[PDB]
This record gives sequence, structure tokens and C-alpha cells, in this order.
Amino acid sequence: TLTIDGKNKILATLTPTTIILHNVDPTADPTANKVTQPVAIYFSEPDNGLIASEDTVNITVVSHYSLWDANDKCVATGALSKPQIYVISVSVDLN
Amino acid sequence: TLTIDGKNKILATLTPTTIILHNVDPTADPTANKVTQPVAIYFSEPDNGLIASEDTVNITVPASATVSHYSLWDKCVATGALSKPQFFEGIYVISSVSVDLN
Amino acid sequence: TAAENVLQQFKTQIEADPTIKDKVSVNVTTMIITKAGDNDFVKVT
Repeated sequence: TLTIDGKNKILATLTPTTIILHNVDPTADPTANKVTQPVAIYFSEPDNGLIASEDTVNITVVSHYSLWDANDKCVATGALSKPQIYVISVSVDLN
Repeated sequence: TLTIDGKNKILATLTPTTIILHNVDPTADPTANKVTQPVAIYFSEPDNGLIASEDTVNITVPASATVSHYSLWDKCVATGALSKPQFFEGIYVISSVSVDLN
Repeated sequence: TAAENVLQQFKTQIEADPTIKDKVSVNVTTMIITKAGDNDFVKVT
């Protein structure tokens, strides 16, 4: 049950830098199923346990996604709004 | 929906050096209601998005005091309620304390 | 797509840019562009 201060401490170090979309869920395996190419994404400072993207990235061509950090390690995964150019109209939360 | 790698990287940066016991709930105000003095605690390396203290901790509860909660410091980073309150003087034994993201 | 005002528009867009504002400097009076912070390479075309 971390306090807000601890959560602010935490999220400051978890800094993703690129996002890749997949036709199949990459949570089981973040390597295969890559449909797009690395697209840069930027995030603001943490606050209340939330970090939000600074700009709505535009990706060229899936129903899934997978965040990556600067050292080729996947840090998040999940499914998109709808299967199917895709516009990323996104934040990371500890709640 | 962080992966295990993200949880491990995140938890490696928590460095709670000491613990303090409180009779009133410290979540609303962790600075007041100090029952016992700070006691050093040690934490292991993260694994599967979880950490735990490497060894037991002994704390001297002052006279005619009661313990209800605890708070970690290094600044404060976490708080929680003890499994059961206890009106003692004596030594209160804290086994492994775990912090989890699951 | 509509002289100082065009350069000021460019300067504001650059300084509000998510990435370029971090690592490029702009000054206007004519316009000038140089390094900012650590960045070692910059080009304009």
C-alpha cells in the first residue's frame, strides 16, 4: 500500500521510449507478432501515480500493443480498443 | 498491465531503510504518533514483482504503549496495519514484510 | 501557411514540440538555430 510519495518515486525511473503494435497478444511473448515498426513516444513526469503521453503518436501499418524501454526490454502489454493507419489517441497507472 | 520486467525494474528502486510503529493510523499523517524509535530493516532483490525483508526485526515497545500500524522511511514511502493490535513492556517480533505489485 | 510573425510561429511550434524543444535552441530578431543541452548534431532544410 505505497503512499503517493512512494509511487512518485517509482514511476520516475520507469521511462518507456517506443511502442509497437501486434496482431496477436504480445504478453505471452513480446518478440513475435510485430506488425509495425518502432515509433518513438514521450511521457511527462509522474503525478498521483500517473504518467501521461505528451503527444498522440501516429503509427503506420492489430488489436494489441507492447511498450518498450531504451534497452529492448518490454515493460507493458495489452489489447487495443478494436481489431483491424492507427492513431494512438495513453498513460500508465499504479491504481 | 506491466510485465514482470517492468515490476522488477520498478521495485529495485524502493529503498526503505527503517520502520516505525504507530498507535494512531499514520496513513493520514505519518509524521505524528510515534510509538517506537526507528529500527533498521533490510530488503532482498526483486523477483516476480515482489520483495521481502531478508531477516527478522525486533522492536522495543515503551511502557504502557500499544501498537496498531507501521510506516516505512528512507521521507515516507509506505504504511500498513499490523495483523493484530497488542497491549504489552516487551519486544514485538516482526517477521518478513513483503511489498507487492500483483 | 499564412516577416517576423512567420519566424515567431516557427519558434513557438519548435519550442512547443514534444522532442525538438528539448534539444534545439531558437532566437529571433531573422532566425537562428544552434545546439541545446547535450545534443551534438542538428540540421535545417
